[PDB]
Amino acid sequence: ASDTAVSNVVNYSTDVIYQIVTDRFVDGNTSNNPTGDLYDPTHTSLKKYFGGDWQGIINKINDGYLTGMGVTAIWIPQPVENIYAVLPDSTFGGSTSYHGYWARDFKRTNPYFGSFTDFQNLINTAHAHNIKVIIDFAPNHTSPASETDPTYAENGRLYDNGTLLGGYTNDTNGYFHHYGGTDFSSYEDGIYRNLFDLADLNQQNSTIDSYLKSAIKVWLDMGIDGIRLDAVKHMPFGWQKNFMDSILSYRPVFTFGEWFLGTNEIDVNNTYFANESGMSLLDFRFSQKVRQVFRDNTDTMYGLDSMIQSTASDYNFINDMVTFIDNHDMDRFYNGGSTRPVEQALAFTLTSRGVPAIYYGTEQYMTGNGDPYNRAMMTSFNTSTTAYNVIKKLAPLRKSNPAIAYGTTQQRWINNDVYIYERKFGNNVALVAINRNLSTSYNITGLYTALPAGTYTDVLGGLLNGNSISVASDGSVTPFTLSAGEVAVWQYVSSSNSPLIGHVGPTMTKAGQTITIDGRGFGTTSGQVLFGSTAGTIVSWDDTEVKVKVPSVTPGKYNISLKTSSGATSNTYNNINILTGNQICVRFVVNNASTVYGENVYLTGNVAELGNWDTSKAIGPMFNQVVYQYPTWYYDVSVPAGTTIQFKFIKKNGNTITWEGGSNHTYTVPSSSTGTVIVNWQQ
Ligand SMILES: OC[C@H]1O[C@H](O[C@H]2[C@H](O)[C@@H](O)[C@@H](O)O[C@@H]2CO)[C@H](O)[C@@H](O)[C@@H]1O
Ligand SMILES: [Ca+2]
Ligand SMILES: [Ca+2]
Ligand SMILES: [Cl-]
Repeated sequence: ASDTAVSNVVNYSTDVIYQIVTDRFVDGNTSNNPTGDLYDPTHTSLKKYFGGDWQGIINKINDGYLTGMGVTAIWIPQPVENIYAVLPDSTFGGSTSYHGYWARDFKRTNPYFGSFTDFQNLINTAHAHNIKVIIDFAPNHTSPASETDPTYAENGRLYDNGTLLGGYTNDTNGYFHHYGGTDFSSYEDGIYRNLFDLADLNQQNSTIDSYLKSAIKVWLDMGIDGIRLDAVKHMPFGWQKNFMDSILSYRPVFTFGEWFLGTNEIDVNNTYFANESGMSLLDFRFSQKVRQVFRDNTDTMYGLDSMIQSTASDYNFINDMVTFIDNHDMDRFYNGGSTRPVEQALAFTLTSRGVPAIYYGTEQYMTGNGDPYNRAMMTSFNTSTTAYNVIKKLAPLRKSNPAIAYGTTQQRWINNDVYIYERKFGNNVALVAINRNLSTSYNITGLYTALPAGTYTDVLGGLLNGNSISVASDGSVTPFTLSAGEVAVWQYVSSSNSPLIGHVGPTMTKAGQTITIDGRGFGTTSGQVLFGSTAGTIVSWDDTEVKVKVPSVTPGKYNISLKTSSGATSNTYNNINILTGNQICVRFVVNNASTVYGENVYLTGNVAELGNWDTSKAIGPMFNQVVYQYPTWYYDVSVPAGTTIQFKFIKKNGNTITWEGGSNHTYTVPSSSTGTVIVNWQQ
């Protein structure tokens, strides 16, 4: 199988995701609809179940609507059993779990979407049509609850395949956090306090950790191809790294977290998470900038290019960034007026780096500002819209042109309104020109490109007013007019390739596990794959994909390279993390650690998971407000099972590091369950 095959579930860079809100798409079976106040057959009361289901999605796969658009993956809401209560709502009458994010049992289906057999039908129908299936999964919480009013909603009650574990009130088992609600003011505040009124799960509780691991395996065994993890800024990094290892050790799939960022928001924790968790991220930096530039007129093409360069610098795995222009929590991209801006934002996303996701109905110019107005019933299946055909023409290029799936991005021409950028992967090239100005054209002189000499036609065939260009041997492009609102795409795909790695997945692995290396020019005869300088054991070898067993190198990060059977060496794909063993989430606690203003406590120790005594990569700054209070500090950390670790705490600020004195602390990590280790600061 090639890199582009539907069965390659650790690489989505050649795919285009269509994000479906199941309840609001197609009602394929009326008999599974809720009855009573849960259900609105008129599709007008925007927080009720409208009846959209998995059979409905199946229908739109079988009848060619999605495939005719070039969709190759779908992302659906959390498939698990949700609460049945209808919550009072002063605007909408009642509020329901139609959206899937209010779980009551992570091991069973939402019967309104379908049974496990319906889910199986969806997976199988999608695969028969070369469509991958991603599920939303929301382990941060169950459902809306009030501790003082257990009659509200279902009091966050959680079941384990029908067996009640407990609820938010009288939580004697400590399955939930009881620290009030978050105000988003700090990382710590957002993790240990409730998101809104949602009953916050205590993943550090061994029963809950084990439960969530078991639950995701139910869905992996149903044949899912990917996971969108909800609210990842609201759970501990350490717990999620531990959770990811459980998934990747069982059957690896592409996983991407939702870490919400606002316009212009900077968050170093978001960077760290993308680089270290073992999962990818929804690209809110990309999305928010695209909205500023094309929708809301608050930045220029210079800002767009600055985002492209900054994200590339910050994120180790830029080809894994899941890009989008809107979603079910944002104002619909189309907002009235010309449809050209949304068409341009689509074209930009579809030809840019990462993994494009398109919110259902974008191709039908659906409008709606704010939740739930942005979640109306799918309006139309008209296949003649300009936007539908923009997607139809551009989506397949991620499969046919490796520059688009894997390539670097270089600015070739820029002003306030014009961005001409180049995607390049070896001798494969795509050149894209966009003029956002709807009234003014620009004269394009001094343009250069890596496209070979010749004349290139617009891949869009003039759909967005594009036209042909001529390129000379020195790369100079003959002057041309970029008309108002124009988008044009020009490309070259080489007939042969030197070995080039475009993707490695998963990025967090360990000895004996298998990783997938995708690209071009590997040849058909087996060669060598190197982890640094150490060879792995080849599982399978093809020109676009090599699978390899991870060798027993010292745990840490490794740069992957490939050598063909004739001895040609590829580029390196950096920062693949090799863990020490299967992971466990351990809460580290240190007492009596006094600090000065601006100084914080960090954890360091003698395994890769603790940075191997590297103080510049010590774990922290640690927390000291919610679970324990200063001068006690704490942090939840993913560490290798059954391993005897040595560790110390350090204090650092902006100049100078203070270590604990005395001998190292030592602790043997549990074999399977979560653990807590508590020590006193040693002078
Ligand atoms: O000619 C090489 C030059 O091309 C581009 O510069 C553009 C510039 O972006 C436009 O704003 C305008 O000034 O025309 C220039 C070409 O004459 C690239 O942006 C630049 O890096 C490159 O050196
Ligand atoms: Ca239905
Ligand atoms: Ca939480
Ligand atoms: Cl940015």
